[PDB]
Amino acid sequence: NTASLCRIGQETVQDIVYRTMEIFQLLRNMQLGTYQDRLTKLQDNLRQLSVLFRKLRLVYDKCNENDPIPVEQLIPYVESEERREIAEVNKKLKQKNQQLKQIMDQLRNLIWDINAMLAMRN
Amino acid sequence: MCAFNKVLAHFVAMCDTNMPFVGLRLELSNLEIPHQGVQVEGDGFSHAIRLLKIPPCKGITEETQKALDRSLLDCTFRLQGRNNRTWVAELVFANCPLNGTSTREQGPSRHVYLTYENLLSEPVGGRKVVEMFLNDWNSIARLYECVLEFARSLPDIPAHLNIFSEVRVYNYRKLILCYGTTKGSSISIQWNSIHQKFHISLGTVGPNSGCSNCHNTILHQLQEMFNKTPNVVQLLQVLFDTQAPLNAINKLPTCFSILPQSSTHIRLAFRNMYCIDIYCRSRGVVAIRDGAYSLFDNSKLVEGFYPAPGLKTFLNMFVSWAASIPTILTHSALNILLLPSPTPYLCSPLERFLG
Amino acid sequence: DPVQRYKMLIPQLKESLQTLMKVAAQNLIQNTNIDNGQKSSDGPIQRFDKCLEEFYALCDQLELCLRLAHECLSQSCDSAKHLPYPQYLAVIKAQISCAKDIHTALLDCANKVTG
Amino acid sequence: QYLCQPLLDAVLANIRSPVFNHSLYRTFVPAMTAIHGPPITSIPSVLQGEVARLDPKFLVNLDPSHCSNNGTVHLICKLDDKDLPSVPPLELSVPADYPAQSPLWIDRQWQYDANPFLQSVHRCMTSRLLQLPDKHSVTALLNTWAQSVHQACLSAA
Amino acid sequence: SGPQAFDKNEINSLQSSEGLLEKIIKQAKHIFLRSRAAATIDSLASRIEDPQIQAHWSNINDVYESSVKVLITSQGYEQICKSIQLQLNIGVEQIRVVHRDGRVITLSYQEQELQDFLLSQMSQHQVHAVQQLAKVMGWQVLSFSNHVGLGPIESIGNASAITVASPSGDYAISVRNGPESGSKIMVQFPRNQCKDLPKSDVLQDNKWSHLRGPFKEVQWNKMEGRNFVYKMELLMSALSPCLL
Amino acid sequence: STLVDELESSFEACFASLVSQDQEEIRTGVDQCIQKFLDIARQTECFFLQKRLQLSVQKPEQVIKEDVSELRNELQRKDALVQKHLTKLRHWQQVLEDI
Amino acid sequence: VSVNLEAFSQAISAIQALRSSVSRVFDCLKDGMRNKETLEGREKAFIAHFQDNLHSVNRDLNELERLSNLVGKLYSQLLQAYKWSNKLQYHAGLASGLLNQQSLKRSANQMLVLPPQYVDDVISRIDRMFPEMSIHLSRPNGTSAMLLVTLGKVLKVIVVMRSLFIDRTIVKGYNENVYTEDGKLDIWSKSNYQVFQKVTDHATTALLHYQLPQMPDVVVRSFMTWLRSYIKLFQAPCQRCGKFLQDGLPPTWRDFRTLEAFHDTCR
Amino acid sequence: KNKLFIKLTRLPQYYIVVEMLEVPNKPTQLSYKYYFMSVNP
Ligand SMILES: [Zn+2]
Repeated sequence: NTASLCRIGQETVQDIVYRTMEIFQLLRNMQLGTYQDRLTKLQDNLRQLSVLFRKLRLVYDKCNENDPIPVEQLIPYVESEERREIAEVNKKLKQKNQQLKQIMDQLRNLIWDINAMLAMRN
Repeated sequence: MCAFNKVLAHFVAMCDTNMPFVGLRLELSNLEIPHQGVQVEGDGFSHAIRLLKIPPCKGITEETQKALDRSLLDCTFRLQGRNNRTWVAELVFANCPLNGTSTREQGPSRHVYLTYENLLSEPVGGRKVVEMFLNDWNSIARLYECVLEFARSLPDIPAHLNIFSEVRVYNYRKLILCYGTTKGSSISIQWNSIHQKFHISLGTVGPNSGCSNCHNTILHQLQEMFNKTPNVVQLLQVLFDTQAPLNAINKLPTCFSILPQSSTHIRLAFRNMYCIDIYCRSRGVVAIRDGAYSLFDNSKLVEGFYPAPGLKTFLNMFVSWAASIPTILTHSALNILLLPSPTPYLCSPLERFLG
Repeated sequence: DPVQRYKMLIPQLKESLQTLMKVAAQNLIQNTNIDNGQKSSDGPIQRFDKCLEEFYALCDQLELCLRLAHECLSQSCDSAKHLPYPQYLAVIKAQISCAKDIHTALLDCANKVTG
Repeated sequence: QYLCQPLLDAVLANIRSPVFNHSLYRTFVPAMTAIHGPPITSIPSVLQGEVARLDPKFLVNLDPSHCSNNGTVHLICKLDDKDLPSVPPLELSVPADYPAQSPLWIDRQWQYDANPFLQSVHRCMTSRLLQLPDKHSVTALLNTWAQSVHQACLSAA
Repeated sequence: SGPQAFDKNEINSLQSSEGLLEKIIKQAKHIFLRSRAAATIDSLASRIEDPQIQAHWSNINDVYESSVKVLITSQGYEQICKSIQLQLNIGVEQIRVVHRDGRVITLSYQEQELQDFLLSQMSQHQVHAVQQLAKVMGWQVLSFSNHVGLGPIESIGNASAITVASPSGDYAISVRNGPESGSKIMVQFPRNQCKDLPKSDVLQDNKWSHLRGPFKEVQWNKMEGRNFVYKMELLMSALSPCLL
Repeated sequence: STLVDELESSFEACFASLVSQDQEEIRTGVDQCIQKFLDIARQTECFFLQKRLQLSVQKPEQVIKEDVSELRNELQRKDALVQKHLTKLRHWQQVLEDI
Repeated sequence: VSVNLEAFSQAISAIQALRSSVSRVFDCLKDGMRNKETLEGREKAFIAHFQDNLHSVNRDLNELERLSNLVGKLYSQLLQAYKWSNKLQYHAGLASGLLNQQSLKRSANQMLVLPPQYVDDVISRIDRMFPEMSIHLSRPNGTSAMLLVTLGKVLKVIVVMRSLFIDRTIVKGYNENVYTEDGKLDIWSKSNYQVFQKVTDHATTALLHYQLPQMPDVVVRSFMTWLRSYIKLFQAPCQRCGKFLQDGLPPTWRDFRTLEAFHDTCR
Repeated sequence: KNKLFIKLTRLPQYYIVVEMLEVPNKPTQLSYKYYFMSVNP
């Protein structure tokens, strides 16, 4: 829960910088109907960015509400049913991945055969 | 599978990562910079050249050299980047004189990372790399002198400047003061050893100012006044005086042409016929004059400016050839005399007078 | 005209520099001949200060002309960057309104972020 | 030079007069002040730098014996490393004005006898000392010492 | 050939009757070699999960040529680490490799060569990821050596190394990854923060307790993260001023 | 205080030269604004990573919950891809049968 | 033209420099000789400063004369919008460059299909610029477009795309027959010379290098921009060793982002 | 006469020279010798 809220909070900061870059590109291209279209794109980008800032302050407050262990005590120097759930889903998509590999190999072989047979007809 | 011959690959990699340091060792020894030799650094998988004493400097006091050489701790060179021809020197200083509003308010060891890449001719350890390093160290010294004077004068400062400006960035290569009441404008001082000058650069960083710095009209004379006497408190005084006049003068139309003479001696020229001098002075006072007249032979007139009749009476309202003597104001009467009011089209009072 | 005014003002500038340096040397030699014990003719000493301000007036004329010409040429460059006269006024009010729209969009949303 | 020469001739003619700056003031300050307005509104630290940057193999400390807080300084180092064997402590005599000159290794031949292995350490160390460039550091001596110990381990086995 | 004058090579190329058997055996050789290359790439994608490895076979083949594009990216950082990409040109008895940075290597038809090659490329990826990650997190890249030359000799290929520094000075992180003996990664603390550091009487000032003298080693298992670059990012964030 | 608010203030400071009423002024202002903006962005990411590290060492069941969720989304995404592919295969069998 | 703009701004700074240097001469002469410990040393300092100031005045006058030799020749709302537009454009260019150099995006994940008409429009747009490059699209095998880019009398490049994204390239020489017996493109061949096999390898690194994730127009445009620099093969010398020939090879490496010639052995 | 000159290209004037010699008893093994040449006709 909260350890995915930290992930969402990282993604918001990663999105804010990218969105400001896109805003500056829009302001780079704007040459004094497509006038109005660039206006709409600019205003919509600014709206989404304000939404991102509000969401970021929300995520900051949520994670800052929920520390007894200081950092640099956390790094290893040299000198229970959810685990079974993990093992279940791991075995499940192990089988799914092997079946996907068989499908992918047969598609590869069909593509290679088609290209070889069609290459030799000339 | 023993078809790799690991020993030869190891010897080739060892030569190609070690032999760049040998040319650097020779070029350091030709300029007689004392260094510990090429050493394995900490972990086994690196290399470094640590200097001991960078040769003093040229043209700074001995107080500054004793204050530098007791503040340096380490100046390692390391080799990095693809092609293995990008040196990075890591200077680390102790006892930094002044912090910044940027959060470098931590433990008093600042790290300065200089990076050098020689061209693809003139090999990886050459005369050019050490020459660039000595120029960068010279730059750090010739700005450390000014920063020492400023950090000495910081506890006894005229205390209106202490509200006017706080320090944003001191990297030992730049000094970025941020001034303004809202701290919205910024100067940046940096020694430039190509021209052997200082460079003052102006910028607007902060959400309350004009569309420009408003000292950019006087930037050349600011740079010259700083190069003549490199004192930061002098610079802050000049900015503190000339900010409120120049912020009004830059809102004039352009008809109005702004020739700055020497700093604090802006001179306005209406169209071509009319001229008016402006002297910023201390304590929010600006003295204006007539321009076209002489400061010497009163009868004679300046080459391109025709005298403005009746100028003295108009200035007196805000407060024969007696426009030639100056008339002081408040900066607030200068705001009223220059900011465009509708008429007692939005023109200025002053351009209505000259029109 | 501004190029030709610039060509007019250059030899006057060299003349003012020559007279300024020579008059500075004359006044300095006269003042050293009074200050040290020396005879010297009073003569047509031709004051220094007028030459100095004359040089400053010539530099003001030069910088005035060049700032005018630079503003004019930058003006023409951005004017070419951007045939009935009402069509001209229509696209001009269009451009002014569009730039106003960009500016107010930026200001309103940079204020909509905080405060 | 050109267009500036008569000023240069006047001023170079009139140097060494004690009333010179009076003459310059009287001839130049009223013009400038009319136009421009009125004027303006124990142990040397190089060794501490070396010792602070040494590898934790070495354990350099000052000699209890010998003169202290004076020109030259004297060091007794150590060596700790699981790979390397325990060896005699090594004695160094660092001159004052330490950079621009080479420190000296106080030789103790008698403790480098009484074993073949310490003899090999000593021979290899004197060899790398002869191989060293001039005006080397302290760390060059300490690293030739550690490399000498390593070669005398390898040559023996 | 007469008026438009031809050399020896064009003349012999016009008149060269190659039999059916040579053509069919070259086609079968290319089929088998291409199947072996696909098998080694998929075996590395199944076995090794630490960086990752991708492949994109081309649409168009000949009877004697195919092509892939092999990426090696870490799991959750596909925008940062895009610095190792390959293109293999599977001929009849040769696999010709063109790197992203202009290195051309011709392998042979054995499947041990391609395996050792891609293992060395995964080892170099584990360092270029940390370099381009320290680009993002503001850390300063002190030293970088693509094929390091000190230490133990690695069997497959050379080993790579960086060392980066914390943006506020104090901490440093050194990575040394090798294809057979991977990831000896170790931080560097400041002095006055080890406290098992045997002090010396030569240092009589407190200014030298700010240099980073000591070096401890991070045990890489038991570090939290499901990846390498994830673990590096958590390690880099742990050695930052605790902002809270 | 409250790095969010410094991020907001610096982001508004990036635009301050445009919204009011040549080249080197613009250049130095842009460089300083963008550098402070990216610096506070990196500090915010560092804060979120430190908090995630403390959660992953203190309360590790949450991490396992997120892994469960991601593997389940991988399963559903794989099945969606194979279903689209299977419909395309059946359409192509109906096409190739008609020659 | 812009050269008049630059010459006028140059000569503006020349006048300001001349005026300030003249005033600096007279200001340093106003103060008089300083003290400077040694008498010989104070004489030397005063003479040196005066000489340097005079030399700077002469240099500034000479530069003004050189610019003179080289010089050539409601409404306010519109000009205010023009100035603010150029300001916003330059500001956005700088900020966009600084921000896309340092992106913090790590993965595309959170928490190819194109009409061939669009490909033809894009590649014809690229073919309109670069008047020495002619690009001739054809589709012998399905939607995958194949391009012959001829380049001067120097190169013939066969580019094999896949959904408007470059896939394979083969560089052959001018005379070389790029056609098969039936007049189709020879997609699978080599070029009988050492030089053009090296340029095929460099072109494959070029298509591996210029990779934006999403937008492919910048990719093809940048690849053609890089490819255009090969017109100075056999004429450009290497920027590391000066010579033309290392092991009988011209400098085959046009470096990305700064199109300079190198022998690939000189990296 | 069985040697291999490996020129370093990032820094020329540096050669690693591999000399291959026959080990006397083992007829199917080689012995390598690595030299480090430097070079300025
Ligand atoms: Zn070359």
